Order: sequence, then structure tokens, then C-alpha cells
Amino acid sequence: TDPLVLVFVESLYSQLGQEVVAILESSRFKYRTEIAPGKGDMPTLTDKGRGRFALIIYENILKYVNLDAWNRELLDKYCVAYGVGIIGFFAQLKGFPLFLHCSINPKSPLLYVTRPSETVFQSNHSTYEPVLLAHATVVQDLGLHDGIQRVLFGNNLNFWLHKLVFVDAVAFLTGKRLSLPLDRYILVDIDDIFVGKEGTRMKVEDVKALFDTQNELRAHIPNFTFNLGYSGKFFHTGTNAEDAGDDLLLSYVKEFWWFPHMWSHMQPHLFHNQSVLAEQMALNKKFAVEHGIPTDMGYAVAPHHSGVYPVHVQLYEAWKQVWSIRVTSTEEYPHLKPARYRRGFIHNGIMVLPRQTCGLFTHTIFYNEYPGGSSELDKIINGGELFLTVLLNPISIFMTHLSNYGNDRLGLYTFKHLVRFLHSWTNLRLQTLPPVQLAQKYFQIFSEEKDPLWQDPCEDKRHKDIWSKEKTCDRFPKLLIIGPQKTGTTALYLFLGMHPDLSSNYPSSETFEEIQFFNGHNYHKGIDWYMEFFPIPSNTTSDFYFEKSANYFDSEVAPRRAAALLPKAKVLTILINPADRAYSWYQHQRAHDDPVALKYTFHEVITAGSDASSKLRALQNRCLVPGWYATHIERWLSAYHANQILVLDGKLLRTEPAKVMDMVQKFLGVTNTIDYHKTLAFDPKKGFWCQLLEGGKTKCLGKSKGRKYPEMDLDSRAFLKDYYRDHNIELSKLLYKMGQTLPTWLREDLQNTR
Ligand SMILES: Nc1ncnc2c1ncn2[C@@H]1O[C@H](COP(=O)(O)O)[C@@H](OP(=O)(O)O)[C@H]1O
Ligand SMILES: [Ca+2]
Ligand SMILES: [Ca+2]
Repeated sequence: TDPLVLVFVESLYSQLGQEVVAILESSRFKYRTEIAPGKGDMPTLTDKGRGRFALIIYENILKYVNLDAWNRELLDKYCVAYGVGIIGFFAQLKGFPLFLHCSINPKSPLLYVTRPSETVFQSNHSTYEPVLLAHATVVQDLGLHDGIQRVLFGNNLNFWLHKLVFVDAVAFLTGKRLSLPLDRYILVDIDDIFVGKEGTRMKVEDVKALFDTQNELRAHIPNFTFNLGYSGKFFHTGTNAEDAGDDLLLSYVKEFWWFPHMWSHMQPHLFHNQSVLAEQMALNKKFAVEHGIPTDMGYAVAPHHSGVYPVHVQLYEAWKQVWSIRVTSTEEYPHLKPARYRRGFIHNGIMVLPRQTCGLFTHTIFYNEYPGGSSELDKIINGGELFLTVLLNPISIFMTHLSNYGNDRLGLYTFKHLVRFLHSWTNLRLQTLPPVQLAQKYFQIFSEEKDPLWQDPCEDKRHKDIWSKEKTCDRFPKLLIIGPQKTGTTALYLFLGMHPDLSSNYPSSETFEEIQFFNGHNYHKGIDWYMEFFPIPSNTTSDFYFEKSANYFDSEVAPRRAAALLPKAKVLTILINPADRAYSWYQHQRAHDDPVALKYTFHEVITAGSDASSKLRALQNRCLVPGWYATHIERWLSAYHANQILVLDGKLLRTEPAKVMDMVQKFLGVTNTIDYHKTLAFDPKKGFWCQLLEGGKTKCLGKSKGRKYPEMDLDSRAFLKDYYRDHNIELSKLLYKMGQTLPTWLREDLQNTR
């Protein structure tokens, strides 16, 4: 079955359902949230002979017990025939020999992570085995009465142990398909070393406590080493007891790990010149080399995470120039909140990891100086945010600062009690790796996060504050012409730039008006490369910008990338008859001296068998798969709303573009509506519509657009009639669902089918 988790929750805002979804999202468990049927409608469970869900979860198990008989029998038949368990949440239960009304069963088969060292369901039957005892709050049914095992919880996922039991139940009922290895990796980053004016710095007792705590935690976690964020300027600037305490930290230079972390603790996004930023880091490197600090760890952290997300190219280049940084970390990708959504990415040769916080901040000096009270730190340690981060994430980077190792040394005490809690309650093997080894482990576990998902910095206040002030905000287009190719996109592009309120981007060096940002390696070039094609918004200028790229239509990664950077953009896809589109795109390749289009006739290209060249298969894929209009539009329907997408008839644009452009302007909502009837004039020599300049002169497209070639033969037309027949029927249903008018060729093709 598919690894999707079928989630039934009473409403879209219930606390128990959101807690389950939060656990599944933290564990990268794919889920499909649905409204629980109160004798209503059961969604489809099997597709193409195989089930679509490996595990179902029920936040109100009474909606399964009191389920309608036809749906209940369908669900029970599905779960028996595919081995899918039921996680429930909550007199005798109806349909089961179980009555309804904290220790741990040590021999329970649920236990994969939970260590048994430290409403109830009770009756007399052997079809269930209890997991948590009170009689039995959490019971694991053995499937000896119904047929398939189910785990029923007597309470919510509020307690930390119940979350630990829940992820064990997810692992067991799936068959250890939706689970993680017991190996856990932790790296603690101590920030702002040698930062401060008076007080809260290293004394001799603070360094000795830091060294001793690292030694004793090395017995718990093998090779556990602290990472120190030094800062060379605020050296020997504290009290007399703190001048020696800073000097005592250089005696233990071979006992810790160090990362550069700025010369004078200034945000790198304030550095609009790279060379002065590199000279700052060279001063910090000179300090580290002189004091014996190692300069080969390959890891660094910006003082406010300024310039890692959004990308300040000067920070990335200076890190690789002065330090050869390979790993950094941030808490800004994709957003600061919630922390469970934080991912990593690899950009510009630097692997970025999601940095987390242990709850200890810069202002946290004393135990009672911690905000919320000293019990809030103990709550976070003993089954709070600390424990849940280690449990649900394989790799964690925890943030701590200079003040967390001061008078009370809360950084020591917090990680002391956390590791004791982890090894007394879990079977997890805690490890500590160097940040290079830690990052490689992260992108081997999560290989889908190796590509970044760019966003607009000015849509988030936190991202705007750590963005360079020399970069303007709305330098992004509002209209995307996605294609497909050879449908008339250049004529639509050339007639849109004539509008005074609308501005087109600068042409590229090779791809000209096409940027091809969202569908290839140009996405990895960054958003600052993308902003160079669109002029500075200024004030007294046309603030509406558009760009065309015909390869965005059929691309799979382009819609989600375009929706991430430009969620408010308008999508313009134009369609002609796909038999004609395939033929024109075939003849266009012949006109560009493509050697496999010139070697094979159009009938041979479309009748290409599997036992042929890969060049022919690439051309056949290029001719036919973009003609699957229903497939590619549905990809863009997953990313953009229906009202942000307009589907034009390219044959209508071929004949009457003036009414087409009126539909475009009412789609784009312009103010200076151009009368294109007097502005566009049909050119008999060209065969298409062109400009009507002053004096009767006409400005047409080049020879590449609107070519002339012999007509398609009847055999190839007959093949493209039956090939696209189910595609056009799906396209007709799709365009009817969107509320957009069917094209003239589409309605004609349905009439020929009838
Ligand atoms: N005013 C116009 N000028 C040029 N081509 C136009 C046009 N209106 C529609 N077209 C069509 O645009 C197609 C090319 O689409 P694109 O500009 O995206 O490459 C041409 O197919 P052909 O060039 O095979 O005759 C032509 O039929
Ligand atoms: Ca800092
Ligand atoms: Ca800080």
C-alpha cells in the first residue's frame, strides 16, 4: 500500500487532530486529512489494485464504531485485504468485547523506542495485549476477533509518554515502514563566545564546569563535543576574573570545537560590499590562528542568521573565501514558526541545516532569569520541546549562548537532564557528529530537501529585516506565460508589451525573452539573479511585469516553485489543437536543424517504437507529452487557484486577436485599455495579425514565428486523432470544471468524435 496516513478528524481545527498532524509532519509521515464520516461518505481506499493508505488514524473512535454499515464493511474489507491497522482515540464498546472506564507493559510488542525501565480498556479476552497500564489505558489488539490489529488510546497526545507510545504504534501498525532508526544525532552550538562588556562572561569556574560537563557527557553520548561561537573583538574586555576566564578557554583549545561567528558580531546583511566583509572575517581568522583555535571545521553561524535565508551572496562568498565554510545553520528556512516545519537546503556550495533552540536564550543568565519560571525549563527537558525534537527528528542542532554558561550555567544543566531523560526512557542511540558529518547525514536521510524552495523576502517581516537594504521589494512579475511551445506565445508576448501599463523583462543572452528560472538549474542561481531581469519598480513607472517561458507548462517542479516565489502571480497558458501543436513543434525542430527531426518523418516520429534511438524518444516525448493539456494544467491547478489561470484559444488568437487581447486585459485588470482593433492590423503578406504603426506601416514577428510548411498527412493526423482522444475528453472535463470556455478546436474535436 501507499505510505499515506489516512487521518479522520471531526473538524479542521480540533486540538487532537492537529497534534497528530504535527507529529506526522515532524516525522515526515505523509498524511491525508479527511472529515470523519458520521454515517456519511467513505473516500476511495484502493487504486489500481493496491491500497492508498498504510495506516488509518481515528481521533474519535466512536465515528468508527457508529459508522454506517456499508462504509464500515468497505473499510473492514480494505483493512483485512491489505493489512492496515487502526489507531483510535477516545460501558461496553459496540461490536467489540471490550469495556471502557501509569506503568508500562515490559513485554508489549509495541515497544520499539519506549524503554520499560520506569479512560482504560479492560475485559476478559485474548485478542488484545495492553501497552500502558494504570487497568490498560493504551491497548494493542491482536486481530484475533476482527482480523487486523488496532491500537486504542484512552487519552489525547498531551503527555510525553503518550506521544512516545503513539510513534511506536505508528511504527508497529505499518510494519516499521513509517519509522526511524534508533540512531539520534545531536550537536550543541554555543554562540557569542567573547561577546559582552561587563559580566556574564567566562570565569575560571565557568570554563572548568564546561570542560567537566563535556567529559561526563562523553560517557553518555560517545564523542560529544561542544561547538564554540567565538568573536575576536570582545577579547580581554570583561572583569579581571573574566580576563583569565577567557584565557582559560584557550587552555582547553584541544578539548572543544570552534566556529568563526563574526569578528565584531555584526549582521552580514549590513555588509553591501563583499571585500570589507571578507576583511572582517580575516581579522577573526587572524585571532583564531594566533590563539591556536582550529580553522578547519568548515562550519559557521551568522550572528542573527543574517544572509543565509534570504541569501546574501556576499556572506556565502566570503565564508567560502576566508574560511571555506561547507556547513551553516539557520532557523529562517522556510519560516521561523513553527519550528517543526524547518527544513534544510544546499545552496552555493554550502549545506544549510535547520538550527533549533533548546529554550535557552541570550537573556537567560540565572535559573530564575529564565522567562516563564524555572519549571518551564524543567518542563521542556522532561518531555517538552527538547525531548520531542530529539524523538521526532533524527538530527538536531541546539542553540545556546554565552549567558547560558554563566552564574548558574543553565546550558550545562539543561543538556545534562535531557541526556539522562533520553537514555532512561528511550532505546535511542544518541550520537554526536562533526557538523560536516552531521550535514551529510541530514541530506542522506532527507534527500528531498537538497533543493531549496525560494520565497519572497518582503512577504515576511523577519526575512525582510535580514535582507539587504540595497535590494528593492516588488521586483517580481505578476503574470507568467507558461506556454506550451508553438501555441502563439511570442505573438501574445509581443502584443502585451505594447500596452503602456505592462512592462516586459530584459531579454536573456541566449534564451532571449525566456528566463527558464523555475524549471531548471537557474532556480539554484538564486532569486537575486531572477530579479536582474525585472527593472527597479521606482515610483512613476509601470509596476506590472510579465515574462514568458514556454517550458514552464509541462514541467513538474515549475508550478510549486512558481507558487512559492510568486503566490499572487497570474498564469497564462494558451492552447491550439495538439495534433497541430505537435506538428508545428516538429517542424520548428526541423527549422532549427535538429538532426533527429530531419532524419525521421513526422509519421515515423509518432510511430516510434521502444526499440529506437533515445534522441527519437526525446523528440517524440517533446512532441506528444506537452500535447497532454489536461495533465499539465492539473499540475498548475495544484499550485495556483483557478481564477489566476486563464486558458486562451490560440486559433482564436490566430484569427481574431483583438477580442483575445480584450479577454487578456480583463483578466489582468489593466487601466489603460488599449483599443487593439485600431492597433492591430491583419497582414496579408504575413498571414497573421501585426502592429498598425503610424503611417500605415506594419511590424510583424520574425520568420521563426508563423512558419510555412507542407500540411500534415492523413495517417499522422489519424494517429494524433486517436492518441489525444482520451486526453481531449479529460481536457474538456477539466476546462468545464474550471469554468473556462472550451476552445473552438476542442468543441470541434468532440463533434468529430460524436
Ligand atoms: N501574429 C502571429 N504571428 C506569428 N505567429 C503567430 C501569430 N498568431 C499566432 N501565431 C502562431 O504562433 C505559432 C508559434 O507559437 P510560438 O510563438 O510560441 O512559437 C505559429 O505556428 P507556426 O510557427 O508553426 O506557423 C503561428 O501559427
Ligand atoms: Ca550570535
Ligand atoms: Ca544571538
